[PDB]
Amino acid sequence: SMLRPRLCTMKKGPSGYGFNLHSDKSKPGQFIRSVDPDSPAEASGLRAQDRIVEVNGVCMEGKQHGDVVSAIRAGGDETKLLVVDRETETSL
Repeated sequence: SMLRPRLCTMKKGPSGYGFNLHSDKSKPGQFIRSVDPDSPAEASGLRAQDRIVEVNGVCMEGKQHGDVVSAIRAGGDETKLLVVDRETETSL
């Protein structure tokens, strides 16, 4: 598990970025379902099960699937995803 969030910077190719984003039925946030081989997303270091915490420097906390997709699309042909790979908050 990473010690700090990772910034994954990518430019679209002919097939887009090359990842699938999805909601989880049991926990909040938007997660990378898959990363295509030989894609911009793969080259950026993005991995399956990463959770998006920022898009282009904007906090995605509380944002639903469509709002995160919109934020990604709004950046045009490039995106910068700040991601984590584990839970970062717990109520006790």
